[PDB]
Amino acid sequence: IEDYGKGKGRIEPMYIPDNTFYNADDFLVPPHCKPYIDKILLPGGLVKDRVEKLAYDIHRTYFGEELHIICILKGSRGFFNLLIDYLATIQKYSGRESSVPPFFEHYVRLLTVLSDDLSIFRDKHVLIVEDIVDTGFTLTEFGERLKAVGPKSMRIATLVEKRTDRSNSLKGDFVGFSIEDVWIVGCCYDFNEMFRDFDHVAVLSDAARKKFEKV
Amino acid sequence: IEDYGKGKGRIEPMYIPDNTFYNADDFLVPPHCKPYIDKILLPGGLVKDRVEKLAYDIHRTYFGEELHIICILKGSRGFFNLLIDYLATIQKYSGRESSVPPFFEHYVRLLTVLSDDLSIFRDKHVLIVEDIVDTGFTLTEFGERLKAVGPKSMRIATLVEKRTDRSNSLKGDFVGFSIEDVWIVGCCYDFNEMFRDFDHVAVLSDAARKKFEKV
Amino acid sequence: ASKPIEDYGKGKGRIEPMYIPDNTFYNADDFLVPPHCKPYIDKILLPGGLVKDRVEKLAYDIHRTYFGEELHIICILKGSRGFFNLLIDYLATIQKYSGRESSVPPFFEHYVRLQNDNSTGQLTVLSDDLSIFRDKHVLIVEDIVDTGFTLTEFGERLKAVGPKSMRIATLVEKRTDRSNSLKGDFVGFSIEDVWIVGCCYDFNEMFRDFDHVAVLSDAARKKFEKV
Amino acid sequence: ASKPIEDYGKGKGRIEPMYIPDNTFYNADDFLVPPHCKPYIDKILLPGGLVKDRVEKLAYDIHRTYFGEELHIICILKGSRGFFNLLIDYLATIQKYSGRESSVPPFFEHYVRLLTVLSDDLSIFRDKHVLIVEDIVDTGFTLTEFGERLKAVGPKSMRIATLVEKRTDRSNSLKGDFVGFSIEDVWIVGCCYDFNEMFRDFDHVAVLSDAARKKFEKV
Ligand SMILES: [Mg+2]
Ligand SMILES: [Mg+2]
Ligand SMILES: [Mg+2]
Ligand SMILES: [Mg+2]
Repeated sequence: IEDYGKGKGRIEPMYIPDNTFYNADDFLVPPHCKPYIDKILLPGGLVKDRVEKLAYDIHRTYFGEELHIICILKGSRGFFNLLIDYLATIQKYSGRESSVPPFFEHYVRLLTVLSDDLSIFRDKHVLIVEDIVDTGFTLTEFGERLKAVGPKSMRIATLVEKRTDRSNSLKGDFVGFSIEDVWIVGCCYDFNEMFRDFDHVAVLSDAARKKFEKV
Repeated sequence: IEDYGKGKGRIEPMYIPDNTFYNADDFLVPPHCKPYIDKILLPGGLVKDRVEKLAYDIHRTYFGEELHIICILKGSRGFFNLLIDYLATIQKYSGRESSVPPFFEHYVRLLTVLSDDLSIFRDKHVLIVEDIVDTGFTLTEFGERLKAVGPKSMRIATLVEKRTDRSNSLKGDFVGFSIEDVWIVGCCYDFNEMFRDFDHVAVLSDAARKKFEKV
Repeated sequence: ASKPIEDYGKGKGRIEPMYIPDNTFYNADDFLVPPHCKPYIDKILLPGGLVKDRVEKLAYDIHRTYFGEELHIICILKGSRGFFNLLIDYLATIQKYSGRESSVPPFFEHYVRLQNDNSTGQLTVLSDDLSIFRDKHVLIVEDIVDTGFTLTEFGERLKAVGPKSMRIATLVEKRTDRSNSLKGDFVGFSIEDVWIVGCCYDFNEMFRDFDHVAVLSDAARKKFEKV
Repeated sequence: ASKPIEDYGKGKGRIEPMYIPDNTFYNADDFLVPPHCKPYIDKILLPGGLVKDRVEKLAYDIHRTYFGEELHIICILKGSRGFFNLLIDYLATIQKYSGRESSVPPFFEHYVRLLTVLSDDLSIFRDKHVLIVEDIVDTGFTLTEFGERLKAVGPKSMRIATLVEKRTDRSNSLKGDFVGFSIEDVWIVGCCYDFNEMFRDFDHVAVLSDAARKKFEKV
């Protein structure tokens, strides 16, 4: 447990090079975000393929063992959801017997994290999932409380990871992608509560930003 | 608006005749649910079929106006999740333009509802979502809390509604199926956080029952 | 001489399919039906999601029986399309998640082709050099077996090449008058003798793209027969 | 007869495909590769996902330009299966959710075998809107020869859809009307592209490696 937020021996996320993108012209963008998204960074399909592997990583990892996954509610809604879909199916086609469910959901809200009694995790596998840890002070503060109950393990799954130079530098043990620190909307990422329903993790327009700033 | 929980406009739910099931055995049931299930009320594929249908109906009812769907947390993941998927997709292939997102998502846990600072829905169109609605000591209570902010619309969308001998029991506006008063697990349907990940909705067993505690 | 391929279209040792009781039907108004079919579809036999859930299981069975060895599946063109498609998708996916070792792919696809009011039931299955099925496990996928003529005929034709085992998978079997008929090895539903359409079932090239297996209505028969 | 029928193979007034710069690949590693393909796939060109996403946009495109008018889609055997099938799936759906009624199915499928195309009577097509489907137009023969045949029956139009399009030197060829990607001249396999009937079932479009090549025929 001392290793947390460090990614001790993770498999490195897929590297997405600086200034690399796709034209939205090339996809079916829904009319409403239509005029706001100029560049796609992660296509919805790429995300799903990558996430499929992630699940597999995780499945082979806690196989034959109770896994307690936690959704930091709001933003983790897409990934976590993809994730649970894949584990479920994976274990179903597995053919390796296991008399336990692929995982156990749990929900929490936020900035500090807000949860019920954590006594439930004493001596258990704890997988906390997020869309991204842009700070991890909140992850560190919650991780603290998590420690006290003596859970069996505690890891972090994160969709994205920004190579920045401004933070508290916490890292997941299961990362989908490693990206240019740029602004991203879509795929549950949002501006001002906007773009969550777009399928592609897009780069935020100077235009999206205006309209979605004020008038 | 005075019609909440009343089911006034409502198109009638897919009606499932009494004592009608399918054997689990001719389905692919993940090893950790094998000893447990025997009869299947609803194949997840039948339920994705119905829900696609409700999505449409809903899409048809709020086209071009903002929609705020509140997900009563924990028990409504399945349904809620399957719903925005469609909602959004339908919006995309409609080619009939709208400057508005398919929906705005919101989460409320908690047998009272553990709120949020719901003033925001001051004239919005709100659809509350539930997996099933057996009673009303909450659905009716939160409905009143809402009512006070003069939201522009109030409707409930429920996956299931058991045919019952009760009264003043809420009715949905967008209802999935009408099933008899039976004990069902799976497809998010619970039993001590049990059978959630199972695809379909199963009638449970004394068996499934027995095993599930500390005895 | 090649070894003789034992039972074939017997149905020897198979697992019986989902049994669908007579007069069991869902109502079209309860699902989303597209406009081109709307006016003609009232009763639904098998809701397309139901048949996915069902073929998921068939594929599981198919996997367990040929896993680890080459499996060559033949798609009888036009009809067997949807069913076949659903099947290789599951097939390869299961293969992919099994985390259970194999140096051979899920399958190798193959395609072939082929009475009514005045003619003859001599739909003769046509294909290339069959010689490629020698010592191979072959699986013939049909959307339904209705005369067994064409499959008995092809059957003979394939037995001459000495394939290693030769089975048949069909989406539905109709409960109807007969004996002296081919029975599939892997089959999804047992249904009563009613005229179906949709989900790749057709009425004079119609309905294939409808997503559920429905019953043919008098209006469909009318609107779409020979004028 | 506006927006002709003599432009076939020209790809005139098309919408240029998605452009995939040279030397752009993903690591196989970052994907879940099936055991049987594991040692042969080192690099990925087009992740099966990116493919569905492109095809979704092709499906819409094809929809808009044929709405309410019968479309006949000819799939070219073995090779164009995956792509063909992603197409008609999206087509069916997009029409199901359109709210713009057509009184006609979203398509009529037909299949052809193979290099000459192996058709049956093409009479079925007189007056028809015909869309032809390929994983790729390798060279011009097959199509041109076939287009000649088709044109003999006078379709209402004949267009080509192709998934991939290669940047090549030999250009005196067919250009597609609806094409997925523009790629580098590299040897690919997966997502219905095979190497001697190998890797059709793989999910992604991979580059043909030497091991797999060295291993799948001439030893
Ligand atoms: Mg977060
Ligand atoms: Mg609930
Ligand atoms: Mg047939
Ligand atoms: Mg081809």
